[PDB]
Amino acid sequence: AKQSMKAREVKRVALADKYFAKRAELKAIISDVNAASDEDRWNAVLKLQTLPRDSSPSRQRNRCRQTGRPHGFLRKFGLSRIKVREAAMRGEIPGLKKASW
Amino acid sequence: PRRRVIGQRKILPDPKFGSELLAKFVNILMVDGKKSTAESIVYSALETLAQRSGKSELEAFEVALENVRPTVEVKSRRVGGSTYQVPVEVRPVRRNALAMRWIVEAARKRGDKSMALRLANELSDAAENKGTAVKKREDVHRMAEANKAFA
Amino acid sequence: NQYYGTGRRKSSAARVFIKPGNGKIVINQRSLEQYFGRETARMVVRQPLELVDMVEKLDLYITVKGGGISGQAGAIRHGITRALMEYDESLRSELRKAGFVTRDARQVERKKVGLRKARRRPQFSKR
Amino acid sequence: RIRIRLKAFDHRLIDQATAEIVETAKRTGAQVRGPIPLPTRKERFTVLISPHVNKDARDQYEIRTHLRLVDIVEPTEKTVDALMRLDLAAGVDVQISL
Amino acid sequence: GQKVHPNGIRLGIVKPWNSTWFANTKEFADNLDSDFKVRQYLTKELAKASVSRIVIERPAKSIRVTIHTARPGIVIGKKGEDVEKLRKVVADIAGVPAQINIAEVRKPELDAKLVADSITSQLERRVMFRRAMKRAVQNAMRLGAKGIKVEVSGRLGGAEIARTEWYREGRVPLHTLRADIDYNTSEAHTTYGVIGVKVWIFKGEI
Amino acid sequence: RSLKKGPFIDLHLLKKVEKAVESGDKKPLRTWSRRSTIFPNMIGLTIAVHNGRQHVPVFVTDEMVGHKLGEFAPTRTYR
Amino acid sequence: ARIAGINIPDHKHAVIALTSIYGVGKTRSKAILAAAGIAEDVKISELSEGQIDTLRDEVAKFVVEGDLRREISMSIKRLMDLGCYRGLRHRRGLPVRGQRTKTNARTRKGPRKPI
RNA sequence: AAGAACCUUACCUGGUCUUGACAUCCACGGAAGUUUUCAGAGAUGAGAAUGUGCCUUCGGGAACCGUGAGACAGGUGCUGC
RNA sequence: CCGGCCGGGAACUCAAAGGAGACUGCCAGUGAUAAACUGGAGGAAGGUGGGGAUGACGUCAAGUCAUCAUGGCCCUUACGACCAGGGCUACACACGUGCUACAAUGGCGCAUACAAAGAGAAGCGACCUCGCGAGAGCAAGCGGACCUCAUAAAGUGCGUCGUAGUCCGGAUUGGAGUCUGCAACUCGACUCCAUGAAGUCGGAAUCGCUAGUAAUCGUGGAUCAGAAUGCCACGGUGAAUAC
Ligand SMILES: [Mg+2]
Ligand SMILES: [Mg+2]
Ligand SMILES: [Mg+2]
Ligand SMILES: [Mg+2]
Ligand SMILES: [Mg+2]
Ligand SMILES: [Mg+2]
Ligand SMILES: [Mg+2]
Ligand SMILES: [Mg+2]
Ligand SMILES: [Mg+2]
Ligand SMILES: [Mg+2]
Ligand SMILES: [Mg+2]
Ligand SMILES: [Mg+2]
Ligand SMILES: [Mg+2]
Ligand SMILES: [Mg+2]
Ligand SMILES: [Mg+2]
Ligand SMILES: [Mg+2]
Ligand SMILES: [Mg+2]
Ligand SMILES: [Mg+2]
Ligand SMILES: [Mg+2]
Ligand SMILES: [Mg+2]
Ligand SMILES: [Mg+2]
Ligand SMILES: [Mg+2]
Ligand SMILES: [Mg+2]
Ligand SMILES: [Mg+2]
Ligand SMILES: [Mg+2]
Ligand SMILES: [Mg+2]
Ligand SMILES: [Mg+2]
Ligand SMILES: [Mg+2]
Ligand SMILES: [Mg+2]
Ligand SMILES: [Mg+2]
Ligand SMILES: [Mg+2]
Ligand SMILES: [Mg+2]
Ligand SMILES: [Mg+2]
Ligand SMILES: [Mg+2]
Ligand SMILES: [Mg+2]
Ligand SMILES: [Mg+2]
Ligand SMILES: [Mg+2]
Ligand SMILES: [Mg+2]
Ligand SMILES: [Mg+2]
Ligand SMILES: [Mg+2]
Ligand SMILES: [Mg+2]
Ligand SMILES: [Mg+2]
Ligand SMILES: [Mg+2]
Ligand SMILES: [Mg+2]
Ligand SMILES: [Mg+2]
Ligand SMILES: [Mg+2]
Ligand SMILES: [Mg+2]
Ligand SMILES: [Mg+2]
Ligand SMILES: [Mg+2]
Ligand SMILES: [Mg+2]
Ligand SMILES: [Mg+2]
Ligand SMILES: [Mg+2]
Ligand SMILES: [Mg+2]
Ligand SMILES: [Mg+2]
Ligand SMILES: [Mg+2]
Ligand SMILES: [Mg+2]
Ligand SMILES: [Mg+2]
Ligand SMILES: [Mg+2]
Ligand SMILES: [Mg+2]
Ligand SMILES: [Mg+2]
Ligand SMILES: [Mg+2]
Ligand SMILES: [Mg+2]
Ligand SMILES: [Mg+2]
Ligand SMILES: [Mg+2]
Ligand SMILES: [Mg+2]
Ligand SMILES: [Mg+2]
Ligand SMILES: [Mg+2]
Ligand SMILES: [Mg+2]
Ligand SMILES: [Mg+2]
Ligand SMILES: [Mg+2]
Ligand SMILES: [Mg+2]
Ligand SMILES: [Mg+2]
Ligand SMILES: [Mg+2]
Ligand SMILES: [Mg+2]
Ligand SMILES: [Mg+2]
Ligand SMILES: [Mg+2]
Ligand SMILES: [Mg+2]
Repeated sequence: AKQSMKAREVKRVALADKYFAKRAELKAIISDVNAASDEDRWNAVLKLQTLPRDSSPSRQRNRCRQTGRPHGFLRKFGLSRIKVREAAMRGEIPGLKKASW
Repeated sequence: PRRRVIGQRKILPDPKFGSELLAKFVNILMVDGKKSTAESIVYSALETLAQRSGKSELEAFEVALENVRPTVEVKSRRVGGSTYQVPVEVRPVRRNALAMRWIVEAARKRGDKSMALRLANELSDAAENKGTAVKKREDVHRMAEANKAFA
Repeated sequence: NQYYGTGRRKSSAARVFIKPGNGKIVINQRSLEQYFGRETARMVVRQPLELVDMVEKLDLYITVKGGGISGQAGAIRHGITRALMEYDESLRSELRKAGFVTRDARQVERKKVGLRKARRRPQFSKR
Repeated sequence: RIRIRLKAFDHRLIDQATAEIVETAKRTGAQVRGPIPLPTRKERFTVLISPHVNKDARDQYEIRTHLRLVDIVEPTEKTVDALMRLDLAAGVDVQISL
Repeated sequence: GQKVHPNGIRLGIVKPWNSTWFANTKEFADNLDSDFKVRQYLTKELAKASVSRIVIERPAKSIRVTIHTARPGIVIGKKGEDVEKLRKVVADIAGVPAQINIAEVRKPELDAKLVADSITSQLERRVMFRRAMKRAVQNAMRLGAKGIKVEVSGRLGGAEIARTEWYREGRVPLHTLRADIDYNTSEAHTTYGVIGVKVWIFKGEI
Repeated sequence: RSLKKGPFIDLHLLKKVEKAVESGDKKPLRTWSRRSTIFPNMIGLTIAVHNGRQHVPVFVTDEMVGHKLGEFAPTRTYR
Repeated sequence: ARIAGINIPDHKHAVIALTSIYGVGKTRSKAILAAAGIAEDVKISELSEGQIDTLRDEVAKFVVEGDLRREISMSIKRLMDLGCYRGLRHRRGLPVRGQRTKTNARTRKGPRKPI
């Protein structure tokens, strides 16, 4: 699903784990209802944009691992709805038989 | 069904008037599966009917249902090619069920105030045969009597 | 001493205990009159106690959970018929011929894939 | 006491795993209630079967996660050491809890 | 196209899951991706070694891979040197330890992967698709099969229009879940295009 | 509308406005931040917001304050 | 039954009577009758004149009728003078709150037209 | 499409880059990194500090980084006839 | 102290595993001395019990080269690649599929009873305490038969409106906000306040549905930072009709 699109997703994952899985203090702790409400809260949202545009975990699309398909994803398997089926009825996802109730 | 002759489901009697005739009347009156609302209306109607008519409930409902009951109804059958109006003797199970539907169908219209009031008035007018339900049987007869030529 | 019958009409599962004594019917620490109000039929639980008379013979302590109104009321009807086993086959000859002891399995059909709800297909566009 | 809880995907791999862990405890140092079953988790998934269009056509899957308990009611010295370093049974997760 | 995967429908009943491990919802996804990384790698590396399937287990952070194969001597090599070379590189991408085991298969013509990989390999060497297909169908019935359906879809013979052609010899009851049917597919990348090769091998009734 | 914790402007647009206001009136500021709100100090400036394919000059008045910059730069053209 | 600009209802409960005022809804009306000290169940015919004058000063607190109509007309006319996206939306006769304008929009756009 | 504010995004506008964002090599220089400043819409370009490790053929290493060179990498471009 | 709270119990519901069971197996016609058909007992269930999965050879050179793989073909200072905006949400109009309606078997208030299924670690987030309310602070427990989202709603029971474009509808807009998020103007969701449109049952046509089904009420999940009237599941009440 375009090698560039898969390759730009590794920036988004690596660069997010660096900054905002650590520097959420800038948004969470500082922008809060307490004594820092004056210029300290203004300097937080000011300094939050100094960071790169990527890093925010909202900007990760979350696509299939094997192919890179953006749609049809499943968080349990980490796959597309096509590749989970290809892998399930084959013997790769443990315990995953056809349901019928 | 093409060749699948199977019988019908059994029904239940209504607690306060343990029977069958008016138990089905509740089902025809019902909308959206709300039997609690519908059954409260039929009791309310028959209690207001029994006060005015000066009879019981089963016999008050009977002397009312029989006055809107069809004897013969009109189907149309193409045996050979053409399309004409063939009257036929209605079956005893459908006979009273077809009457119940005409009482309720007339009660949808004729917007007095309450559903309990409207049924009570329709069944009261059915007793002295001058409602809309008796008119709907009267026309059904006229088709059968006029088109009696066809067997 | 103290006889028992289960009953479990439609998801709901009754638990009917029955003893020889008063005519009262206790249910989940509530009276039968106040627990089952105006809904459709209170006396579906008392239907099985007609061919075999109650009046002031058998007292009923019942417990039930699951389902709604008629699911529980019908589960009690089966629970009582199952519970009436103190005179084994003398009662069940007359009781079965009016239905009653038949479980009545019919549960809600699952939602089929593609269909909007069990049987309801969406619509049809033919151009 | 030690509440031992274990779960698996296969319903008939966990049975011998629960039988062996009870027997390597009951026989070696006494005491066991039994295999308490617990409710089975059924994580269903309803993926589209086709690669393009055909919303009506799907395949529905599930993964039965079968739980089991053991429950011993005395911290025995022979039993507590036999639980550790002596489990094995591949494809069967186990979590001892004091 | 409208037929269910014959392996997939029998996974609970007759056939076994190849990846046999439990995992909690957090790890499951990454544990399944690492499972694919070794399987993709180990299939491409051991090409001439003739591998049918790869069973993978994970008891308490220890990846026991199994390699079911027709030619076990080529997988091990001399003095189990290639097992140690596999054990190292597989253990890096997967997750810490490794325990590679090898299961021989004395009847290689009854395994669906090996028959399909044989036909595929033959198609790439300009062999006539019928002389590859029917020879595989005839060869495995003599040994001890009861079914052997074999489809070959694609261009085949350098044709303009594509055609699917199948030959079977015996009972191949696909709708029977009690029946053991080895099914597998493989892709023959010829000069004219891809040629798919499905194979069903009904061995036993239960 | 959103945001109680400080009306929002981009760092680059704030520092460009503060530098422009202290110096004096000059020319349209090429700015792409449509998202950014308008401050009282911006009144008088003719900043040019990016509509999509070009920059639209917007003379900021007393009223244009609580609103955002992209409101005065229609993107899609019709008839 | 003559409070504010208009309010002339009869045979109607007090809470629903005051909904007839522009600028007074259902919840606002209950705040009037709570502060005034009047039961919601009563109607204006049943009320006395001594109680109606207390309602007049109560609704005088809130902006109602032409005070409100002008406040709304000012705010809409303000937007159109700015020439903002909402203003362009208003004068063009098209829906404002980021709505779908392709299939529906009939309330703001009006009834159907020829092509 | 099992979910378009940005991302997704394949489209447009303008800015931009050509062994390239993603890969193994032939080899030149450096641990990797981390903190932090300036011009810019941002991509980017310019810095300033600190740190300077697992083996010694010690003209080298096994990774990582940034140069020049080509084998090339890349294409959600067309063809489901 | 009066709540499965308590020791305790291991009956029962439930939970799983391992199993019995239903086969025209049994009787009675009918059939042709057959298959079988009808009807009957026993039975929880009766003639494939209900439901699901399972889709023959092949058809439409059906769909997909944009999931992936893939032969050729074209592009390689651009048809490749990084970035800010914008756009995919445009709107004289036409259709498809829904939802909410047009009310009185109904609308709004107060008294309060009955589910099933699923979900959860940068998670789900109690009791609290602030708020008219979205929510906001402090934090309890739970990788769960325990802890939490979570009071199910139709349903009763009282009240009040009495057939009005209405106390029906709740569109559309103005203002004031809340959360998520680098960011909510293009272009989010929800909340409050005011606002109060079309609509009085729908032309020719026409669709689904044979019982826990249609109808109708809520409920959950997947994708998902946020963003369902869709999709996928779950249970409430529960009909009519089949000559
Ligand atoms: Mg690719
Ligand atoms: Mg996202
Ligand atoms: Mg049929
Ligand atoms: Mg079900
Ligand atoms: Mg659909
Ligand atoms: Mg269609
Ligand atoms: Mg049409
Ligand atoms: Mg047509
Ligand atoms: Mg096919
Ligand atoms: Mg299918
Ligand atoms: Mg133009
Ligand atoms: Mg008003
Ligand atoms: Mg309001
Ligand atoms: Mg919108
Ligand atoms: Mg962009
Ligand atoms: Mg360009
Ligand atoms: Mg083709
Ligand atoms: Mg085709
Ligand atoms: Mg096409
Ligand atoms: Mg062609
Ligand atoms: Mg005990
Ligand atoms: Mg016990
Ligand atoms: Mg005991
Ligand atoms: Mg027991
Ligand atoms: Mg027992
Ligand atoms: Mg079992
Ligand atoms: Mg037979
Ligand atoms: Mg016999
Ligand atoms: Mg016989
Ligand atoms: Mg005989
Ligand atoms: Mg005989
Ligand atoms: Mg005989
Ligand atoms: Mg005969
Ligand atoms: Mg005879
Ligand atoms: Mg005879
Ligand atoms: Mg005879
Ligand atoms: Mg007989
Ligand atoms: Mg039959
Ligand atoms: Mg059948
Ligand atoms: Mg069946
Ligand atoms: Mg079946
Ligand atoms: Mg069966
Ligand atoms: Mg075609
Ligand atoms: Mg492709
Ligand atoms: Mg295309
Ligand atoms: Mg080529
Ligand atoms: Mg070539
Ligand atoms: Mg292109
Ligand atoms: Mg679209
Ligand atoms: Mg729009
Ligand atoms: Mg939208
Ligand atoms: Mg509807
Ligand atoms: Mg409503
Ligand atoms: Mg209501
Ligand atoms: Mg209303
Ligand atoms: Mg209201
Ligand atoms: Mg709580
Ligand atoms: Mg709460
Ligand atoms: Mg306080
Ligand atoms: Mg409060
Ligand atoms: Mg909160
Ligand atoms: Mg709260
Ligand atoms: Mg759970
Ligand atoms: Mg709770
Ligand atoms: Mg919820
Ligand atoms: Mg719960
Ligand atoms: Mg009037
Ligand atoms: Mg009007
Ligand atoms: Mg009004
Ligand atoms: Mg009108
Ligand atoms: Mg009108
Ligand atoms: Mg209608
Ligand atoms: Mg007509
Ligand atoms: Mg509703
Ligand atoms: Mg819902
Ligand atoms: Mg969720
Ligand atoms: Mg819905």
